[PDB]
Order: sequence, then structure tokens, then C-alpha cells
Amino acid sequence: IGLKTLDLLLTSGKITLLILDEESDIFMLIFDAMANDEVQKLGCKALHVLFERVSEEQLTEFVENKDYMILLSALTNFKDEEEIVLHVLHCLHSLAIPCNNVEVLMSGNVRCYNIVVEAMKAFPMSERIQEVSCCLLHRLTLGNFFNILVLNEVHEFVVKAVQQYPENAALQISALSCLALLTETIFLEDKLFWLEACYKALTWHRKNKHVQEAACWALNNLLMYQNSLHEKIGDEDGHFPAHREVMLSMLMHSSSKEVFQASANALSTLLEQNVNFRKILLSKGIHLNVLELMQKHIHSPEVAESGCKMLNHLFEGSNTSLDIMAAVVPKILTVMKRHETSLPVQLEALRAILHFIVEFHHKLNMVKKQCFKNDIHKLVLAALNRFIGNPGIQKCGLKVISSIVHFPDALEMLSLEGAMDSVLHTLQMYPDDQEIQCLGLSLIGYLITKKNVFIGTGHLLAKILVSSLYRFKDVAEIQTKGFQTILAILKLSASFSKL
Amino acid sequence: PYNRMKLMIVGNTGSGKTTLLQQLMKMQSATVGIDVKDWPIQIRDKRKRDLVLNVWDFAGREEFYSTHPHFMTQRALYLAVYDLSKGQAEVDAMKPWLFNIKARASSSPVILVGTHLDVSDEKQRK
Amino acid sequence: DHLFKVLVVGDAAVGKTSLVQRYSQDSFSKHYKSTVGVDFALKVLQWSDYEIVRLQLWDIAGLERFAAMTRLYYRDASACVIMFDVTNATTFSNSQRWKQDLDSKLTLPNGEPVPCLLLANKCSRDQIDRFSKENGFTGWTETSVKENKNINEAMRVLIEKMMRN
Ligand SMILES: Nc1nc2c(ncn2[C@@H]2O[C@H](COP(=O)(O)OP(=O)(O)O)[C@@H](O)[C@H]2O)c(=O)[nH]1
Repeated sequence: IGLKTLDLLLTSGKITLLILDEESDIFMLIFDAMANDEVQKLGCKALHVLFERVSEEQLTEFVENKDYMILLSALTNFKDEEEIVLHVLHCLHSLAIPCNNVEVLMSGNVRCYNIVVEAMKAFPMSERIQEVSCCLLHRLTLGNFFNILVLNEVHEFVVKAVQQYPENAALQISALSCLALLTETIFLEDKLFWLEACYKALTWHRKNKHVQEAACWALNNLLMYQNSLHEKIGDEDGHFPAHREVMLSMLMHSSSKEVFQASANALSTLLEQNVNFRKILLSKGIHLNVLELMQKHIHSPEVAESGCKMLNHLFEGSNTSLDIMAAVVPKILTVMKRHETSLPVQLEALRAILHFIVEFHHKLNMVKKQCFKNDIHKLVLAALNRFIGNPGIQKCGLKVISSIVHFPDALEMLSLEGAMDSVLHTLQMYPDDQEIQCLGLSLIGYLITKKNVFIGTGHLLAKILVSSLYRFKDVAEIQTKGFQTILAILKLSASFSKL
Repeated sequence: PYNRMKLMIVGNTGSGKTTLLQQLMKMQSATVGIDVKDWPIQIRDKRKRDLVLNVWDFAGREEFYSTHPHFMTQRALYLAVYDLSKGQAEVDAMKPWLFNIKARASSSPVILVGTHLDVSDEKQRK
Repeated sequence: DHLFKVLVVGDAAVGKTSLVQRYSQDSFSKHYKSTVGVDFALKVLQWSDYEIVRLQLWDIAGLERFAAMTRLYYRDASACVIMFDVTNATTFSNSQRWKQDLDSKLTLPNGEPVPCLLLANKCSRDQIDRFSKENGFTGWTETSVKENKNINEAMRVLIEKMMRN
């Protein structure tokens, strides 16, 4: 009767703080209360309600005592009792909040077996118990998740839970997040039901940001680790039309950066999987649309990186018009300029610009002049000079400069910025790579001027040219580019031959 | 306000410092070096702000005496556990500790808690 | 360079996709089917020299008429059009319902309602005149989805009216 009265009292609220500020150790009272089986259930397991505020170290002492008592009592009495099992599981959820306690709960994998058994038997067709257990599953994911057989069991349980209760947001968030992490884990039939669940999640919860983010993240991660079903998505019958749902989710919740990141990554993976989806999203008008969304979200680097990845995977293998160039290139240039320290953003923007840069002649000349006035050369040189590591950005920068040089006005600004020293340094730090050497040797003759070999001084030039040509003697292309560059240099000053 | 303080327990070996700390706060072959602990004392009355005593259980064996004065500082309270079964030589044994306490912390409370009295007689106590 | 979004509302099976495919993909008549979900289309108009405008047509599925029309459909939306089949008064009542719901669930930076166009698809103008004067809409225009007789002029007028603001 004391436990029942306490439980009904604590439903009032604003009293649990007073009860925790007492002196008779109500925590110790509840621990000492428990083999009644009716007891503990009688206690109302308001230990979870108390665990809402308990302070982490106090909560860890509570963890050792509670794990012992609750596991034994709950297993027997509650294997026969929905309320007891539910309360014990949700108290474990409240208890497992600290990051340090997960290893304690996986000391002998007792928690994993307990939740698996509860999902199997305790709640065959129960909603709240499954919601609590699935929240446990999501909360119990970390680097220590290499429990292969337990992984298979819990994956089956959570997938079954999603197909048996898809109308509530309690499951879908935790289930889909844990589902994405664990599918990334295990992938090193199922796919049809998985995407069915994901499509239902996107469709039935369009107003909830978290459900959409989790579901499209799960879709992205599954498609990332499973490339065989790229044809299983589409508007044609038998395929889930998830692309339109992803776009719609991104557009309704443009104010949230997380859903943007997840959805953009998802459809970028989808576009990389099959190229038929490209030029259909363009017909839907998403490129300038996502450009507008990155314009709205500029204070974060992750959103810009995801958008640049989307542009890179969207415009790959296609040719656009000059209007598209004038509408796209300045936005990417601004995004790269505002985010100068982030390596992924710079790399993705450079890749996109490279993939996208190359009456009609006058219009294109105007577009090139506008692009040049947008300080493209300064931005790309700063990006490839400040960041001497990550050779991929070096390849992208050399390719972009190579496309830049043959512009009408490229030479003067390129010489003023001092690109030549950057190219020479790039060649010095990357002797063994082939593409860097080829691009640099082709470029050097292109941007060489009389100032660079002024008064007969050009020793680093000769050193690098001879070293590059000698190291790669059999590669015909490298030798051809190097000898063309050398002839171009000799055309300027004959003294260079001596060097 | 900051309710935090360092508590120092010092004395010769076998005095009972570790056992006294266990009895107050709640395999003790030796206390090598210094044992550092935190004592959360929230007095039952909510008026008293919860103290967290930084307990520094010092060694008793003389091999560790050279490095002890480096960790003896002011802004702390000191205990002076002395065994009664040994007799009266414990008083002499605690003089080096009191010397270093005075040299390093001139104005700091000192409490002398004679332990192991269950065997000691009242004449020795007097 | 400017961006705008236009929401197409109406009843079901009244050629909601017909007008947007004729206006963007240049396909008229064709088989009439039901719309599973929200669909998007892109239109590019050269209204003025050195001033290019892009239009995103959202043709909302009318199957969920009884369902609560989420404000996220109309969030940040710039323009709208109401299309009703001229062969049923139930379509007219449905268009009234959509207009009332829009007036209840729309806002603008200036506070005035977004321009609306009463489009009579699949072509009784005197009967519609009373609601044209009473509802306070921007304009009224009839057209035929199969023939595409007046879609282009109506959309051009709507774009000009929007650019007037
Ligand atoms: N004579 C006596 N000694 C005790 C009793 N209980 C514990 N002790 C001893 O007291 C010691 C604690 O003294 P401590 O200051 O920690 O010595 P230290 O560890 O060498 O620095 C323990 O090692 C115990 O062996 C008791 O009842 N009587």
C-alpha cells in the first residue's frame, strides 16, 4: 500500500524533486523493498522517473545495484507481466543514458539477451514494450557493436518491429537510426522489406523532421552498402518512388540542416548508383533549388559539403547551357570562399567546378569574364596552396587551372597571383604521382612568362623538368608534355639551355 | 560559494589512518605514497551546503617521508592519528609531522585522534 | 535571376497534371490518371532581357481532400492556381473549399494574400462571374487541357501579375 500510494502521488509532479531532497534514502528504501514480484511492480519502478534526475555518478551506483536487483526480479515476475517488464526496460533506458555505463551493461551481454528475449516473447503484439526495447537498441550502439549473432538477432527483431508497427514515431526514429548504423556494420529478400519500411516511414511522417532524417539516413546507408538494387527505386511499378519523397522532405524542412544533410547524401548515393536518375532531377528543377538552400544555410560547413557533393554527383556526365553556368558557378564560388578551411567542402567544390566548367561565342565570353571577375583564380590557388596534403584536391586544382589558362584573360591575373610558384611546389612535393606530373608539365609551358625566367634565372624550372622527365622516361605523354614545355621555355630565353 | 576542502590524515605506520578513513567515510596491508579520495558530505539538513572533502591518506612507513612535504599545503585540515597500543612513543613519532605542518601551514586546524583504544588502558590515555 | 514556387490545387481526376505537363513538358490531353503523391516540375520564362525567372509548379494531389492540408505545402510558397472541372458543381464546391483553406493557411511578407487564378479546365461564364467578383481573386480564365487553347496566355498573365508585386 505504501508503494501504491507513493506511485499515485508521484504522478502529480513537482513532488519528485522534494522526495529526492529528503533524508530517509527513498532510493535505498526501494532497493530494500525487493521476492514479492507484486513488489518492484508495486514500487512502480518510479526509479526511472527518479532516474530522470539522479546525477550521473549517483546514477552509476544506482546502475550496479539496479542491474542486479531488476534483472533477477524482472525476468521472473515480468516474463509473466507486461507492466513489470515494460517498467524494468524503461528504467534500464533511463539508467543507460551515461556513455560510461554501456560497457557495464555489456559485461556479459546480459542486456542484449534480455532485450532480445523481451522482443521475442514479452511483446508479440504490444506497442509500448516494443518502443521501449527499440529505444534501448538505439541507445546501445557504439564502437563495441561487434556482437555478430546478437547483431543478427537484434536486426531481425527491429525489422520485424518496424513492419509490425509503422504508425508511431516512437519506433521509427530509433529503429531506423540503429538500423542504419547496424547495416553499415553487418553488410561486410531483406532489401525489399527494408525499403518498404523506409518508404512508409517517409510517406506517413512527412511533418516530423527526426523520422524523415532517420529514414533517409537508413536508406542512404543501406544503398551505400548494397549497390545491387539501384534499379529497385523508381517511379515505375514494383519500385518504391523514394526519390520524390526525399526531395519533398528536403524542401518542406529546409530550415533544418540535419534533414538536408541526410537527404542530400541519400540521393547523391542514389545518383551515383544509377545514372538514369540524373537529368530527371534536373527536369524537376533541383540544382538551382539546392543552390538556394545552401544560400540559406551558409553558417555550417556540413550543409555546404553535402550540397557540393550533390552537385558533383548530379552534373557528372552531362553538358549544360551558359545560363546554367551563370546561375551555378557564382554560388559554388561563394560557398568555397566563405568556407576556406574545410578540406571536404573545398574538395567537393573543386570537383564540381571541374566537372561543370567544360551569338554563342559572345555569350560564353561574357560568362567566362563574369566567372573571372568572381575571383575564381584566387580561390582555387589559395585552396590548392594552403592545403598541401590530400593529393585529390591537388589533382582537382591542377585540372581546374588547366581549364582556366585557355580563357581569354587568364594569363595576366594568373601571373599576378603567383600561380607558377604553387605549381612548382606541387610538382616538388609529388614526384612519384603520374597525373600531377603530367598536368604540371603541361601547365608550366602554358603559364610561363619572361618574368619567370628573367635575367637568365630559372634553375628550379630546369631541375624539376629534368627530374620529372628522367623519373618517368617510358611514359610517352609525360615526355611529350615536358618537351613541349621545354621548347616553349627555350622560345623565350636561349640561356635556359645552359641550365 | 565553493564547498571543497582538502583533508590530510597523517601518522606513523599501523596507526589506523586507512581504517579510520573507511569508518568515517562509509586489504589494507599498506598505504603506499598518498591515497587521494573525495568525500561527499552533504549534511542531512539542507541548510548546510554539501562539502566535498579532498581526502589525502598519507603513508606511515618512513620510506615515503621524503616526498610527503611537497604535497603538504595550506588551505587544508589535518588529522594526527596516533596509536595507543604502542604506548607513548607515538607522541614522539608524530613530532616530524607537526614540524612540517607548522612549517608549511602555520594556521591550519590540527586534530589528534588517538585510535585503537579498545585495548589501551586509561593510565596510558591519561 | 529569380525563383518562384506555384502550388496547383483542385479536385481529383480533373487533369491536375495535364496543365503542368502541357505548360512544362509540352504534352496535352493524354490518358487521365490519379496522382499518387506530390510532384514537381520546372518552368523557365524569359520575361525580360537579362532577367530570367524560374518557376516550380507543385501539383498537389487532391485525393486527400478531407485530410488536413499541412501548412508545410504552403510554407514559403509564392503563388497559387485553382483548377476546377467545368462539368460538375461538386468541382466548384471543392475549389471553394481549397480557396477557403488557403485563405486560412497562407501568409505573405506584405500580409496580402498571394495572387489566385480561377482556371476552368476542360472547356457558362455568367455563373462563374458572381464568384469571380465575390471571391476577390486576381483573375479568371477558361481553358481546355486537351486543346491547350488558353493555358499559355493565362500563365503569362499570372506571372505578370505576380511580378507587379
Ligand atoms: N592494532 C590494530 N591495528 C589495526 C586494527 N585494524 C587495522 N589495523 C591496522 O592499521 C593499519 C592502517 O594504518 P595506516 O596508516 O594505513 O598504515 P600504512 O598503510 O602503513 O600507512 C592497517 O594496515 C591495519 O593492518 C586493529 O583493530 N588493531
